[PDB]
Amino acid sequence: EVQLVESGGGLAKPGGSLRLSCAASGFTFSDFWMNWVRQTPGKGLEWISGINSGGGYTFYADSVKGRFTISRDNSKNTLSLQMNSLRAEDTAVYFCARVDGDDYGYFDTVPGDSKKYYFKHWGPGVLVTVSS
Amino acid sequence: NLWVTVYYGVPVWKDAETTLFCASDHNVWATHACVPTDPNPQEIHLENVTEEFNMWKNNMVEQMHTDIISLWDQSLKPCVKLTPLCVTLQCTNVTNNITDGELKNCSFNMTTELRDKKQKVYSLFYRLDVVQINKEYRLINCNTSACTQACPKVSFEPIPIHYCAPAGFAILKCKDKKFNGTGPCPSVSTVQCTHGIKPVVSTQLLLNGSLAEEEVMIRSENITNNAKNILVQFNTPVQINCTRPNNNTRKSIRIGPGQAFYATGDIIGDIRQAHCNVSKATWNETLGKVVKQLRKHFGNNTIIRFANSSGGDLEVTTHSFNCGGEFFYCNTSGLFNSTWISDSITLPCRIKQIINMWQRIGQCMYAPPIQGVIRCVSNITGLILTRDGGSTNSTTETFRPGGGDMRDNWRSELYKYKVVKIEPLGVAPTRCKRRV
Amino acid sequence: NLWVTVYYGVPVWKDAETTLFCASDHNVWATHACVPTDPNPQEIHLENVTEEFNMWKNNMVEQMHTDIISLWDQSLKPCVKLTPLCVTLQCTNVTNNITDGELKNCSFNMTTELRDKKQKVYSLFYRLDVVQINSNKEYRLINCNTSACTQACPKVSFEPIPIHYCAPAGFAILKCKDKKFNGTGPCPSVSTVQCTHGIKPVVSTQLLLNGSLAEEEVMIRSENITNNAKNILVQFNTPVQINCTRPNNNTRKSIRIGPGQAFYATGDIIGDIRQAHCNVSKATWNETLGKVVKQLRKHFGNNTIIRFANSSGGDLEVTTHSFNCGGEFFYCNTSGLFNSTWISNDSITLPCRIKQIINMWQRIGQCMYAPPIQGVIRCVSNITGLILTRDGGSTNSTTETFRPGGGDMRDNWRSELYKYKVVKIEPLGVAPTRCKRRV
Amino acid sequence: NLWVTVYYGVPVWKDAETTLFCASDHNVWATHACVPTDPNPQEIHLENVTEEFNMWKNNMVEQMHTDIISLWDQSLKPCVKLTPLCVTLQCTNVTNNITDGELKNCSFNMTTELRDKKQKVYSLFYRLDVVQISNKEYRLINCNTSACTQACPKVSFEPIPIHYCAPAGFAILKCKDKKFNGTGPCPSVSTVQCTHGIKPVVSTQLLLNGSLAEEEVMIRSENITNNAKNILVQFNTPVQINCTRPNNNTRKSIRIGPGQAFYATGDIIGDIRQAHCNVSKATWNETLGKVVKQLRKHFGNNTIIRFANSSGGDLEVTTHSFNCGGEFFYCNTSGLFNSTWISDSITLPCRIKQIINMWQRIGQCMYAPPIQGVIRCVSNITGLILTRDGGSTNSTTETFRPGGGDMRDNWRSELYKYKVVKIEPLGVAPTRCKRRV
Amino acid sequence: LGFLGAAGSTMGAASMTLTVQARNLLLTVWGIKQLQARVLAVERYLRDQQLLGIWGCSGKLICCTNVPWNSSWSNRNLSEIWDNMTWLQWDKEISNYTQIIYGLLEESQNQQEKNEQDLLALD
Amino acid sequence: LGFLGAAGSTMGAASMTLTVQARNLLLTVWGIKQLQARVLAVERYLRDQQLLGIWGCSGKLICCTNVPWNSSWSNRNLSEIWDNMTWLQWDKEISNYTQIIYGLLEESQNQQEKNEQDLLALD
Amino acid sequence: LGFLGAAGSTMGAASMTLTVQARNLLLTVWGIKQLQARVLAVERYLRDQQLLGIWGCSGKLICCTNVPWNSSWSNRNLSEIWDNMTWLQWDKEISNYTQIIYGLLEESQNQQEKNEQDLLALD
Amino acid sequence: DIQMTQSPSSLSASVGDKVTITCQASQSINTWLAWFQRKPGKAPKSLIYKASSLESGVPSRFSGSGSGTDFTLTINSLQPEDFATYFCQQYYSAPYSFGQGTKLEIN
Ligand SMILES: *[C@@H]1O[C@H](CO)[C@@H](O[C@@H]2O[C@H](CO)[C@@H](O[C@@H]3O[C@H](CO[C@H]4O[C@H](CO)[C@@H](O)[C@H](O)[C@@H]4O)[C@@H](O)[C@H](O[C@H]4O[C@H](CO)[C@@H](O)[C@H](O)[C@@H]4O[C@H]4O[C@H](CO)[C@@H](O)[C@H](O)[C@@H]4O)[C@@H]3O)[C@H](O)[C@H]2NC(C)=O)[C@H](O)[C@H]1NC(C)=O
Ligand SMILES: *[C@@H]1O[C@H](CO)[C@@H](O)[C@H](O)[C@H]1NC(C)=O
Ligand SMILES: *[C@@H]1O[C@H](CO)[C@@H](O)[C@H](O)[C@H]1NC(C)=O
Ligand SMILES: *[C@@H]1O[C@H](CO)[C@@H](O)[C@H](O)[C@H]1NC(C)=O
Ligand SMILES: *[C@@H]1O[C@H](CO)[C@@H](O)[C@H](O)[C@H]1NC(C)=O
Repeated sequence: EVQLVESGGGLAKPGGSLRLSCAASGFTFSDFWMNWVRQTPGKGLEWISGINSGGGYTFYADSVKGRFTISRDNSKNTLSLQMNSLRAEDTAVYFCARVDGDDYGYFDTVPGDSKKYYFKHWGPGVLVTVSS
Repeated sequence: NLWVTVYYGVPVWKDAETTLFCASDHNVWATHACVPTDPNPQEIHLENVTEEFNMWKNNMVEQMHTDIISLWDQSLKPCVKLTPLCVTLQCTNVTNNITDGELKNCSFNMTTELRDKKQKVYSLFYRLDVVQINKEYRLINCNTSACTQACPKVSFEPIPIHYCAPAGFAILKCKDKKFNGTGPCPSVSTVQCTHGIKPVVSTQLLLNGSLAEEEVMIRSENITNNAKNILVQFNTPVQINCTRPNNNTRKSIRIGPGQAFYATGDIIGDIRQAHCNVSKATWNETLGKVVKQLRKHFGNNTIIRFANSSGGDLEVTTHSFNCGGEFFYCNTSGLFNSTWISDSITLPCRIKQIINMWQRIGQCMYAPPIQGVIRCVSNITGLILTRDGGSTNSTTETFRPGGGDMRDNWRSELYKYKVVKIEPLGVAPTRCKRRV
Repeated sequence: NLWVTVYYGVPVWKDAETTLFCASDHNVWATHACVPTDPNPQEIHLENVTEEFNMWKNNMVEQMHTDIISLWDQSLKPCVKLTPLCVTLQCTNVTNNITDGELKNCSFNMTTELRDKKQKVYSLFYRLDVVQINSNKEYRLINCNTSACTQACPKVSFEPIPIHYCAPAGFAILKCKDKKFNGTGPCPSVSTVQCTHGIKPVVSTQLLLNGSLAEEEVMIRSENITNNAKNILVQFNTPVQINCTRPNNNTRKSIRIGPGQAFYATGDIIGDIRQAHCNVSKATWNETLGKVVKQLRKHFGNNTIIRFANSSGGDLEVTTHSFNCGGEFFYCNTSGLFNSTWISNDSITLPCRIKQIINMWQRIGQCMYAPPIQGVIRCVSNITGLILTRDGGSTNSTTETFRPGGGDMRDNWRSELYKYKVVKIEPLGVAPTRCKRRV
Repeated sequence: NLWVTVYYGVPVWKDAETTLFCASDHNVWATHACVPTDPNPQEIHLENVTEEFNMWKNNMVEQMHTDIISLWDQSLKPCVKLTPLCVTLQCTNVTNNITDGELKNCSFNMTTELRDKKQKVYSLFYRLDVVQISNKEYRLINCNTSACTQACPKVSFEPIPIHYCAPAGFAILKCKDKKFNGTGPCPSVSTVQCTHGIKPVVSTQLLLNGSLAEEEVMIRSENITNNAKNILVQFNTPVQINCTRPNNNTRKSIRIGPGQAFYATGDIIGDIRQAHCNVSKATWNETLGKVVKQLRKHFGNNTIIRFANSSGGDLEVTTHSFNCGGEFFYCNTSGLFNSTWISDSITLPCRIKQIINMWQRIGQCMYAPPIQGVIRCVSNITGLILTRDGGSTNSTTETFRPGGGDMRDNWRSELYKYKVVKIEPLGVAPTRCKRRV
Repeated sequence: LGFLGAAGSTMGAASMTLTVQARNLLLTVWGIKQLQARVLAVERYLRDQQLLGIWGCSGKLICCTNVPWNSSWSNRNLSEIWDNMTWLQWDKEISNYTQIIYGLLEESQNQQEKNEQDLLALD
Repeated sequence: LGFLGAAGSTMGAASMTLTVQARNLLLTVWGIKQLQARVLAVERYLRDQQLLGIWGCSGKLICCTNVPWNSSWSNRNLSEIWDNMTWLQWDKEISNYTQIIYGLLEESQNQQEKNEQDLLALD
Repeated sequence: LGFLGAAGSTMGAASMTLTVQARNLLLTVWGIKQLQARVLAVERYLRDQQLLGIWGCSGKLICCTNVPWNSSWSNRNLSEIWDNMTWLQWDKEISNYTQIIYGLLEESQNQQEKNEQDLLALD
Repeated sequence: DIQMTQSPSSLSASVGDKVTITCQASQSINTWLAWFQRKPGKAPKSLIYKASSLESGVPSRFSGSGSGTDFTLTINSLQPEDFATYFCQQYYSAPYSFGQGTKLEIN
């Protein structure tokens, strides 16, 4: 069925940069929103990013505003999450998550913005650590 | 001595042009407007009179052309226009149980009942009415004109319409079974209204027409001229079975307030290409009769070949027609493929929604999809062939299906009709002097 | 001995139908185009003439209905179209001196002259003109999902001025002057007239306003009383005055929605908001109902318990008295009138609802937005008839119940065209005589 | 011993009203609907016939005016409307070789063929067609009144002649008498089924391409003592006027939508110069002398006749307008009417305008698309529309200023020779006849 | 009397007032209704005039004909027709017999015209 | 002389061109306008023909009746009418008196009709 | 025989069927054309009737005028013209000489009218 | 932010024993909440959506209930493959929130 696979994780220097990639399969990547969630060891999950099907309306969490940059390539059916100015607490297991439904139907300015979505499909999760 | 005398009401007529009114017994052609036809159409046979007819110079065909175009244009005005539909269409192929790669699945944004809200919908569009703008496509009509969505409540059934001349005019019907198309007719009759003329729209094959009386008839303005289309009329009908087993699903998309756009939702079941079946035995004997009649004009001991269309637009290179609302474009290369000296044929067909009727531009039309499997049976009662010349004719002649305009198509029905203006006034000598 | 002779111009007529043109002394009916009626309408009596009339099979009512619809559509053709008005409305209750929550204050982003920008405007809409789509709340006009219609031109008035129907040459209009003549039957007193009397194209439901008056007594008409599905037309000999009004004192606001197009929105209400009502005298209505029940009893037989009840139910256009005067379309709840039973300075106040978007012709896909008008409305008129409907009644013949009816607008004008009928003049005639031609 | 006798087909007529039908030999002024003209008109002269003509109460001018209105309205219907063009305009003065800074280089976001995609384009608009909303932002004129309709490029504005003919049962009386002042009995009258070729020209303050007089300049008015009524002047000789704009605008085709295109004004090749008109000083001087000579007969001798420019108002009446080539001119004619009379060429500055209201109507604006190449409009003046200003004979000086405000006066100078009448074939007269029983 | 005033009067009394009836036989919605009505009236009048012309009674309100009166149409004499009856019931009783009479009148007029031409030819 | 060419000529000479004067009497908006003008001309011609028809002058351009000419209408001599005055001046002189003449001719033709019918019946 | 049935028959014999031919003289796409055709037929019929009227042959199917036939129009015997030739051939033979005959008929009727007027006036 | 609290943080139960997990919301979120299950090392799987609708293909033993601010998941019988981490996500209003995470261990 639908399967999401990640890569690009690894050791990174504090204050440096890194990039994450998640490949989608089993569904039409150009019709479902994408989101990023991280799980730091010892505490619960914390949502950090999201993007629509068309690549616009990039909305992040206040704790990662500006530093991170979510982007997608519909042609290659892949998602990317550029990281800049990394810190120590950013060490976490990152999961790429696909919303429950498509973006079809009524919409105000961005397809799917008027619909409640939940992360039906999730990726295995890649542990990223930032230490010297 | 002789004196002139005025006679009123003499049976004298002169050729003239007039506007004949329609007559007939929820359809594109106005039915309520046409006056009810007489249940007992009178036909007076005239004896000892021969009239000269001319199918090519007949004004009835031109008037019918203008009336059909006018009715078609006015039939689209009271319903939905697809002007906002021109938008960037993200489209991909349809590979769910398919054997033909034409059909495409397009998604796009559209307006809704509210002006401040949009909607992302999808529709299945054929490759013929979709052109790539660069996985990005757009409609072929966006750079030409905004098509007007055909009314769904009206039917495209070609109901027969009788053309009746007004008072003071009469219609002469040539009953000569061997009419050659032009020239003197030794047997004419006066009729107030013509027979049922079904306005069937087709190219390269005259469907649901009038059959000949004795044998296959070939008519042409100039047999020796290659630029003049050769009309053929069959004495027996060649049954044709056309179908679309796709079983399309219609979905109403609220394009705007009070107006809806009918789109092709999904194709349930195996997708198969549309086609038409024609019995090869009947077609073989029919072509034999046609070549036998052709040899009468082109002489004997000449090989006659039947080849497909040379080239051009899809409307002229393929047998276009309407069947159950859907507009078909069938490739007739399998029929006109043979040479004459001394089981069923399946014709691949394609369907297009965005069409440009009457060979005009700027006034395109969008045929909405029809639910269910489409299937229809027609009678191939004629042909429109085009002959190509050669050096000293090289003892051979090649005929190809001619995609002539609609006047040639409608001329096959009005070949035995002509309008004449009555002239009741007449003066002749007689031996009588008016009393002072 | 006897030879046939031809006579031209004989006084002979035959029943037929034709296109009767208008005649009168801007308006939606476009009365300016009608031919100027003569100041002395000729009317010739026909002694010893009896003709059979039929109000139900009369073609003049159908022709008038078609013509009225065509004129109304033509009148709305050059007016502004409110198609961009379909947007998400942020409505809130107008809790400012109200005694009812039937009015709402909505705000929305409407287009302007320059299509590259929008303007924030607000207007007041009645509860009947908006529907929730899920303390502000999203709303939508009821005609958005059905059909976007135009706005009635303010300069064009809806005053039902009378229009005279005339037949062309070779045709004649037979006016039945015989009093007490019911719906169908021979008329022992016929008179030919070139044009009909001034017929006011009044639009109303369940009651006839500004109509014709009965000659002597209240007249009850129907195809046959035995059929419960056939409407009953009643005509009053003495009319009852009816006074309708809305003391809200509405205000108009012109919004430049586009180049050359303006939307006449409803501004803020000045003063105290009061429900639109309508009054009818108690004594006059009681005596009128007495005459009506007397005639009904005469037709159905004495000792019949006649009862009057309000409308059973259905659409708002048929369950309420629809008005058309001044510019606003009222819907009065007539339950207070038909609330009496009969055996063997006070006034009745009828609550009325005002609706802007209307579908008066019972059609789907074509509506009309009536813009608000300045000042208070004082619509004084008089009732001259009713449209009643009798229920099944079952085998209990001892009592009968009547409720207001509708569903067919032609009945409104049918009460005015019951005296006329068009016929074809047959001037050719043949009769025997002893004369013959001479060679 | 007299009995009445009925005569049919009597040659008697009377004034009446009727709907005359057009006739003529891609034209807004006259379409193919008009029936072909008569190659040999039946100019039948009527001896010993005297009819009371009147050009002011004539209904032919109003009827033809209504007809022209109908043609102009219907001609714009089969082509593109400029309703989405009313948007904010970022205009900047053109300074690439200029004297006259009246042109504005505007830019805006126009919708392309696809509804979901925009297009940034630029077009040159005259300052008369734009109005400030910020000093950088502008808006096209008439956007707050109606959506102008772009003129169909297929149809031209060339005034082809129009032959007005009366229907069956009616007749048209042509006043052949010379020196006819437009009112009163006409000693020489001739009947004709179709009027002469009337050029449907539109102009203000001066008449162009009209019919010249017979022997001398003619002054016509309801009554000279009233100033509220205009004065129509007809010249005996034509006064050649040359008009042209040195700038050859470039046409840019911008696809506003599916099957719709907006012809914007592109960059000007070479230097930019103001449009103008020329009129020979000698011809205009002698023409004004003849006009003054004719006016002296009506106002008496030893009177000072003065000429002054228009008083004031909108540009439609205060300037002289043309309709030729495609561009709508508005020329300041103050250089012509700047002289006084006791007892090499004149150059008239001119302006161009695209958004116009020809018939002075409200809500029926039109956009004139630009035309390629330098346009030359050579024509000749054949009349004037003057207005007199004065008081209770305070001084022996009468001042005349050009006028307008009524487009029918333009055709009034051409239809003054005709008058439609209704034939009355029935007649009765006494005779010594009696039917035998 | 006026238009249709003699409808109830007897046939004899109604024969003197045939001229008034003869004289009386001749925005966009009202425009087309008026034009259509005028055209219909003109066509009806012309049809009646042509029918009278082909019978030899053109320009005559009352005319005699050489077509004998067949008793099959009505077994009644002039006493109760011209003195105790109106034109209305008379037409009702002859609703269908008019076509045969019309045909007879047509053939009689044509034969009479040919005979008159021949008679003029001998002289 | 041509159509309407004898307007200025005397009555004696103008009566010679009655045939020419009588023979010359016969987008969607423009189409309706043309149809209105055509039907108007047809209606005028048919009204004139109907007036002549009701009178005893159907099908005759020059026709004299039995209605006496009252001196009130005009006491002028015939020589100074037919050989000195034109038809136009004559129309402007008795323009208001035409209605009375029309009515007198109407009753006269009706009386002649009934007289002819009675004379043919007594045969 | 029906409408135009005697078209192929020779002249004279077809003259007995003139009435059958004479009786036959009388959305928006099918409406405006119908109205136009009706009005066209009306004007054609009225033009024919006007020609017959000016020639003094109003209401006469077989009219005989006192105009001398010119042999230059057709050099053939009367018997051959009637018994061995049709009306179509006859129209085709004199298709160009009809205008002069029409004008001659008009002037002759005018002369007849003035002669009749003088005869009644002098008597 | 609409913080979410899940309890108990850990629970030990035997095979076939009923298990109940509850989680509250700091503000009313009506019923827009979905539950999940993350096995050790594998990606999470959706179990309940709309807080009451059962996800297609998941066994019928899982059941969700609750409304407003309090929601709860019930397991009628703990099967040998049911031990894993469970989460509860709120999606009534962004930003999304998740529970602290509860692990079920065999007794
Ligand atoms: C219904 O309407 C919505 C709008 O309401 C519409 O969504 C829009 O879709 C279009 C494409 O159809 C999007 O256009 C793209 O815009 C970006 C702008 O850059 C954004 O992203 C970058 C990187 O994330 C950010 O840095 C930046 O700040 C912006 O957020 C362009 O970069 C895209 O360029 C692509 O197309 C070019 C065509 O020439 C290519 O040359 C170019 O290489 C790009 O292609 C690749 O790049 C994208 C990013 O990697 C990738 O997503 C592409 O698939 C491809 O691999 C392009 O112009 C627009 O942003 C959308 N807007 C919103 C608000 O979502 C829906 O598409 C419409 N519905 C339908 C059915 O069409
Ligand atoms: C018959 O038609 C042919 C053309 O198809 C033509 O060449 C021939 O002359 C015609 N014969 C006639 C008119 O008798
Ligand atoms: C007119 O255009 C041509 C080229 O199109 C250019 O050579 C010429 O300079 C232009 N005219 C002027 C006056 O600049
Ligand atoms: C003839 O007329 C007389 C009246 O004079 C009447 O009594 C008789 O019945 C009539 N007979 C017929 C056969 O009509
Ligand atoms: C006009 O009047 C003169 C006066 O002598 C006369 O001779 C002439 O005949 C009249 N008519 C015409 C048409 O010239």
